[PDB]
Amino acid sequence: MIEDEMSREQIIKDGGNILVTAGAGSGKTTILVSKIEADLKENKTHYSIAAVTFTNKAAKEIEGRLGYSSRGNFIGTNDGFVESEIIRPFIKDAFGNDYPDNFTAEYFDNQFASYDKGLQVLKYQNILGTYSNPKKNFKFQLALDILKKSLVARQYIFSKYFKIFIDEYQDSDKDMHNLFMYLKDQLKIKLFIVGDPKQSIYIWRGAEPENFNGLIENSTDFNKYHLTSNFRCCQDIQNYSNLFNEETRSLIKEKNEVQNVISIADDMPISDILLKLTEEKQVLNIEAELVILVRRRNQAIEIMKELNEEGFNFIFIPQTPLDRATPNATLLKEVIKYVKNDRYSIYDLAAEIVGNLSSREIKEIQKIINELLVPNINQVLINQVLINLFAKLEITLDTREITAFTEVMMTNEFDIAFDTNEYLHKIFTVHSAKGLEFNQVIITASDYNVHYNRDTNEHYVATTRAKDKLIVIMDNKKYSDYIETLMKELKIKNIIKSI
Amino acid sequence: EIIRPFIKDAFGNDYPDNFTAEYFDNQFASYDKGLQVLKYQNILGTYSNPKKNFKFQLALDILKKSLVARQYIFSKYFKIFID
Amino acid sequence: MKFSNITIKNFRNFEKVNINLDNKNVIFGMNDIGKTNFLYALRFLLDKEIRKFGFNKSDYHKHDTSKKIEIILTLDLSNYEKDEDTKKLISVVKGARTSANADVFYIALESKYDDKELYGNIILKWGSELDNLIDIPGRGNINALDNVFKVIYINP
Amino acid sequence: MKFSNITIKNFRNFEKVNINLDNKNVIFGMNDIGKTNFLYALRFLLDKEIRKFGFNKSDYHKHDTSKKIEIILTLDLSNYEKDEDTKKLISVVKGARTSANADVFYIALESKYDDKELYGNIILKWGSELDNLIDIPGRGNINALDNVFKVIYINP
Repeated sequence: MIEDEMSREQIIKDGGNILVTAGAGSGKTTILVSKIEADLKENKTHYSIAAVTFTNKAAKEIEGRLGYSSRGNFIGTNDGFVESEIIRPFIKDAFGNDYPDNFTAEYFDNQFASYDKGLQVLKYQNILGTYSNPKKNFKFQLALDILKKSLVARQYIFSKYFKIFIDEYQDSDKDMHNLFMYLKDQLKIKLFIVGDPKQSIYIWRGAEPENFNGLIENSTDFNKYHLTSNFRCCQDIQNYSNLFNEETRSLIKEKNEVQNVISIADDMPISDILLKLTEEKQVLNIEAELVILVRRRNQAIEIMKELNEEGFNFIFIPQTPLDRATPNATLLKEVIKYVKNDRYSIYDLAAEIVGNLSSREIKEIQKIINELLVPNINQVLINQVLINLFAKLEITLDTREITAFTEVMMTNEFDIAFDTNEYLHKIFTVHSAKGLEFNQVIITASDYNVHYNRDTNEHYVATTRAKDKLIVIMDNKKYSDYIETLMKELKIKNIIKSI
Repeated sequence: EIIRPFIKDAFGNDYPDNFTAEYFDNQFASYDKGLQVLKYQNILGTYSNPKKNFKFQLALDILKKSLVARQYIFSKYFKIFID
Repeated sequence: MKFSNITIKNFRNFEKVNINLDNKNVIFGMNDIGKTNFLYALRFLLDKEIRKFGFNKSDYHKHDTSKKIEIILTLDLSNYEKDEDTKKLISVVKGARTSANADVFYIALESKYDDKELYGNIILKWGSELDNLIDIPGRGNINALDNVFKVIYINP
Repeated sequence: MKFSNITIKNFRNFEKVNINLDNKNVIFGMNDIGKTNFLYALRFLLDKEIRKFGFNKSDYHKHDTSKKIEIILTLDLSNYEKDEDTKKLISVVKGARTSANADVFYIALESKYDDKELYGNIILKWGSELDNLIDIPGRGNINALDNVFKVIYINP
């Protein structure tokens, strides 16, 4: 039940304009496709919807969770939405016939900074580019001018689209905001705005955080909700998401028995704790993702050779220098995965660069990074990454980050292999388990943590990864005694069931 | 028949398939700046001097540079009638 | 909202016939071939299952084979702000219109014989102007007019 | 000049079958449904009169309907300067090739169910690369592959 289910029940059954202030990650795509599926299920008319993001990887993820439809829905980025729905069909009507239809969007060499010379370029040499200042949008201004100037654009964009789904409004240009409340106010289109407020914004350099901070305090005509994506899936596991160390201890409900926790004998080894739970108890599954989040890397590698003598061959990726908090991890990880694997496609690298929709020009950067395929380990990485970041924009996000990227391929391999294919039985530490979710989390008692009254946030964020099953053992008698003391401190008699 | 189907093959992928033939504003008068215009701002026009043809020079360069343009223009057309 | 007229410029027995239309049209008369050819012209314009077979030699007048078959249908498109099927057409037509002719829409069908493969190809165009009609876009076996219209043929 | 292989990735009883081909192919065996479905897959790829009807629910494996039907045929295109049908393909394919892959050509068919109109649309693509295949252009009821090929089906 609790906040996840009641927020889901409220948000799904709404019909008005919705504003969702969520947290960091935790499946915004899940609530987005659930609301999209509910809205498409309840509607039997001819109208369609438009889902809007920045990266088209999220677009193919959204249509993968959605499936197939021929109703006419638009899934993609806002650049493609403005290009194919407002600019291209009505540029010949809004600004006379002498303005041209068939045109190419290219924002890699253009740095002009006026509207007049911009539509002079669009009339004479028919190239649509970008503004010089990062906090502008020539395309959205042109779309707003087309919508205010052309009747048939208003008729089409009112007669086709029913709801518009905006994501990542925390980093959004003010021209996008102007076009979106113009679509909301006059043309009477419903809006589903999701996002998070402030908390270390990145992506699409030039963010204007006061946009999303403009419709939290002063806005009135918006049904507002907090985070609806759960911290943990299922129901019984969420109890320890409310544990923390203080205050939220009061917010947790009482239960006489929790079915999602299994406690076992501590005398025997885990390598057949797994064999007892999978075979004799039929609790765990080898074919499901089976991950122990632990720390103290020397005993982790000890567990590794113990498990290779067991036979299932657990794999370890440690904390890379790339794994530190940086605004540019997500693209250079794709660059290194395309370079050092051998067969990764260039469109998989193309799927993350800012606004994408880049045709005919992927070879300009694949030539540069194909020049990066020479090993040449001494000094060529600096200038080829320099001309790459001149090519791909988001400049001067480097110096420390170029060294963090350098230390990955130093010695030609950081860990001899990397996350190349899909394999099971992975192990992550607390420095790198954030972001990627695990089906079964089998922490193995969080060795010597609870009775010390410290190391508690580490096993808490270890338990944040679990979906359906998590196991906590009393590995020590004083560990069980401190568990009993802590559950006296909760004023709750049972939070853990031992079989 | 020569420029549009094979521009992306004869002069690399960075050259555009899409272009518009406009010869009322263009008066640039070199080959180098001409294909700079055709690559960057993707307009094919005319020369400044009247006794020149940028389009036919580009067609000759595309035909001499691309194999498949020669295969297509040999395997389709049999006779050419000039008036 | 409301149909305006149909011009049949070549068919099995039509030379050049301009019939004003409306909603709820009732045809009658003496010859049954002309009435069933009127209904077959409407089916060739609007039904996908009949249009996919194309035309034969016998679908031209006098089997003359050298004349282009043209069938044009006009709509009113004017009664907006209260009507639902207006939006049903506008949402699929997209940018095939002009703001000067906000009303009046045209859907047209053209055909010319091949005389070598013995096949008459059917090409569909639409637009808000009498000339400069553009082709109806479509991916595979279907186009946008199949998404617009649904034709039910009732015969005992 | 010479066929290379056909990969059927979904059909009535084909899961993922990669059959090497040539000119003068002879198929035989015990079950007749698989052989007649091989011939029907070739007819769906190359014959216009069978492709125009589209796919039904029964043309997918296990009637599962959620899987894309893919049929790809590969050619050699290498034996030039002496062959006539090579020119017959290059004259119509036009600018769908690359000079790096002067040899080897791909013709592919894709299909995906609609689940609302109960109709499986058939979309044809071709190109000299395994990815970035472009759609075959066509005006009305025909496309360029109908101008290339002529299929004769002989059944007593």
